[PDB]
Amino acid sequence: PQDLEFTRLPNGLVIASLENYAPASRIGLFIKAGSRYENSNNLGTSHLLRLASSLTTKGASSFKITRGIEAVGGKLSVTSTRENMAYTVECLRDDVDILMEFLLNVTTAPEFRRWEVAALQPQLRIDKAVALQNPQAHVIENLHAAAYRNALANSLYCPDYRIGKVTPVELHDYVQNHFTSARMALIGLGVSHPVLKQVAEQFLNIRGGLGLSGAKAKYHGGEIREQNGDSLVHAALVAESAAIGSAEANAFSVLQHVLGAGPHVKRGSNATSSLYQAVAKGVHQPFDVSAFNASYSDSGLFGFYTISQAASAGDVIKAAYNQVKTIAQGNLSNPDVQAAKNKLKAGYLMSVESSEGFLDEVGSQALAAGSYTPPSTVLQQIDAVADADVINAAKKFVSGRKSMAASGNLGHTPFIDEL
Amino acid sequence: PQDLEFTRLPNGLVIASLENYAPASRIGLFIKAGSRYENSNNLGTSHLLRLASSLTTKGASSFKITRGIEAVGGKLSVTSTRENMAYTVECLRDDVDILMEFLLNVTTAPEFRRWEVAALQPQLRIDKAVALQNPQAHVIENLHAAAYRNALANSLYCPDYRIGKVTPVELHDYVQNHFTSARMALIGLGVSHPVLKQVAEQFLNIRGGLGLSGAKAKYHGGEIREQNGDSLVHAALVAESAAIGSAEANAFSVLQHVLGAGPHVKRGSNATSSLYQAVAKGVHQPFDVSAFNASYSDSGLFGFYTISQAASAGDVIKAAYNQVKTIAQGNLSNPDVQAAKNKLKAGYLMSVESSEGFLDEVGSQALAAGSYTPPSTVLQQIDAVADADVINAAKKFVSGRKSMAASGNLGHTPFIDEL
Amino acid sequence: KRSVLCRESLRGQAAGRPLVASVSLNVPASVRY
Amino acid sequence: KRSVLCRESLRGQAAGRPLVASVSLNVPASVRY
Repeated sequence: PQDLEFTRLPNGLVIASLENYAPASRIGLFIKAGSRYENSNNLGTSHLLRLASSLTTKGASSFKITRGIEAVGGKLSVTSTRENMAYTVECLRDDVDILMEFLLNVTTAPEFRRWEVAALQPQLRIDKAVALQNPQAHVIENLHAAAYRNALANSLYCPDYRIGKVTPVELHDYVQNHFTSARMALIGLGVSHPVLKQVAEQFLNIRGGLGLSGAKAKYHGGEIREQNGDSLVHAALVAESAAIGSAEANAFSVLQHVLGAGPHVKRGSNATSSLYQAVAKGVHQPFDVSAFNASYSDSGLFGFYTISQAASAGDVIKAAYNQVKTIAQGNLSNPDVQAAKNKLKAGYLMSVESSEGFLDEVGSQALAAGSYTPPSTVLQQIDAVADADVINAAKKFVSGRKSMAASGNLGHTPFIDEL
Repeated sequence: PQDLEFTRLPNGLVIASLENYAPASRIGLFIKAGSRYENSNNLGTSHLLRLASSLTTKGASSFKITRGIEAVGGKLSVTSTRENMAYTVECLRDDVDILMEFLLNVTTAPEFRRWEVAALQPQLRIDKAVALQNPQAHVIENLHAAAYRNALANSLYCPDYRIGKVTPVELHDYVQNHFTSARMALIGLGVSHPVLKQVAEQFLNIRGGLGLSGAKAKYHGGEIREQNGDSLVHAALVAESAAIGSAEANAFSVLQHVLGAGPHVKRGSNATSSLYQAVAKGVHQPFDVSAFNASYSDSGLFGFYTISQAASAGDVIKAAYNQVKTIAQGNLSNPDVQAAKNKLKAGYLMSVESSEGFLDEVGSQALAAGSYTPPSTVLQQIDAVADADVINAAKKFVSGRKSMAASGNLGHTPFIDEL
Repeated sequence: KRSVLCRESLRGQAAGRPLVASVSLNVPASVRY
Repeated sequence: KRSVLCRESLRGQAAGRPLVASVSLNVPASVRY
């Protein structure tokens, strides 16, 4: 009924709200600290920070925090990316208040106690181990540290050597510099904006400029190769995408989808995916491949991802390249761009068809832009992409510094000079 | 009294002998199997082989073999490099026969039992662990794997993920293909050549062509970077040296020494070392740096090594480079080449002033050339280097594809584009 | 570990706003794109 | 682990024939250059 309602304060923190119909409300304070905010000396700190959400804080003891949310059946999620750190908080309409006071302690009143922080430590390993079970994570991580030099090249998981070395003043410092007013954006999916603001005003007024971590971007082509014993090999080939929320970017996204192979059908094969077709024809029976597309504030990464077997690595890898070269040679017919587009458009809408989705979308926008762009408008922008435009972007991957990451038996994985 | 005595057989194995005066004789069968002989599927099998030298074989049980040599106070060393694998055997004049029949079993009659080879496995980790304690080893190793692509970029030490997976058939196959007649060179320091031959003839006649592992060379510029928490940072910078036992090579060697900083004086600083001087002037108080120089059959690596602190890494690194740039700009006066030379000459002589040294030198030559070059001749060759030649070779580093490997806190370590 | 032998492979990463987003929650836990 | 704080550092690798030669012996054991 009522649409969202942004509001930038004197501090510069955004806040939105949508009194929905349904029973479940979800707040989520998105602070602007990503992994990119640590240095050589501070790497691994967000990670631990992320895992230390239920520790004692100034107004609520680790026990009350946990037992409290349990009391009411609430969930507290603490999600991060290379650029941002969403601190989600779900619960029942009636219990927001008990919950909110929890979110506020966790985030503005953390008390990292030598003893508490210390017992966590070991959790980092356990967490790293469980997320490093998907080749995608170690490759995708390897990719970012190869392709960048300094900031976004920092990984989300703490480096093995750092684990126990994460000290309490580190955590305290990171919160202090990054968990501040200018970098924050409250977001409610079932709360009153009037009452939201009041609270925001009372509890979210802290000072801290950007880049006390060392903000800045930079792209550097590079290759990280990880040999294994596994039959299968994964590798990523990616060139500087266009930046976040800009036209070039957007173009990339559309291009991405013309090749982009994220199955829309169970047990079904893509007819639409060019990459898949081209790869497929020159490739063996079992294999899988898809268009990769990442976009951040000050840089992007576009290119593809492959999963081939030992001997097929190159064949697939080049195959995929060659096909994306085709689009860069100019060869791309109108009929396919419109399909793409509609694919994209449908996806973005389904992305936001859920509370969780919507809440992310909104906060996300509040840290980039400073306001909420409605869907429609969104939809318009993607449509504005020219059929050429797409080609042109594509032209840029083929003619843009390469950067690859692979894993598995690398006898048959092309190097930079190979392609 | 009697000088060495080489003899190539019909098989193509080389054998030498020097009845010396003194009480200690030492055999050493050098088989041509280095770490460069393994593939993606075979990596870490030389390593295990190196460590399995006391296992049961056809004529001698592991127990007999070890208690046997103990009996007599012998030592059995199994040394290996990326290109070769020396199997050393020391003991008392009177006991060479008991000992030789051990070397023969160990090398031509290995019996890798599932159970025995399985117990070892864990030794690999222990061995790897102790050797990786010296930054030199992991950096040096990382160097080879970045500068090469296929063969010499294989490290000496088993890859973590392979350890328990090195199978018996693997050992049996590596022995079979590489531990063969054409690749072998016997070498005695206190044995009769007449009686050596006999034995060599009776026990070392096995067939096996080269490259069933996949022999071939190739250089590829690359950078492997290992972040740590250690104050100090090590880094290597190296471009394709000239090959083994060739003029260019030799040149490099001499240039190496002009900059080469291996202290000849305890607690003493080099006045000779250009690199050191130059580095020193632009550098802080505590630091250390040395010219690196590697030469193998089918390629080389020449360039320098640095050990700086976190914020000096670059300064040092560049400083070193610049100075080696100087020589390649032509700036190098005669006085310094002759000192260098004499430094090198001195060095080689001392290198061969020991039994162990001599026996390595001899075998080594056996595997490369096919005969023993006397010292004198050696000495002449090094002298032939031209004062320009040196510069010319140095020109090549500066104008040769770069390849670097660093460890430690890498905030201040130049990348390829940095220098 | 889950065997990845067949045609079924369909994992590659690329979403709209979020990319490689790692969750750690008091109750559940995961890795997405 | 041995502290490497002073001027003493003098480790860097480069020999004649041998380069990065690792020994494993029945009795002793090591890593040279």
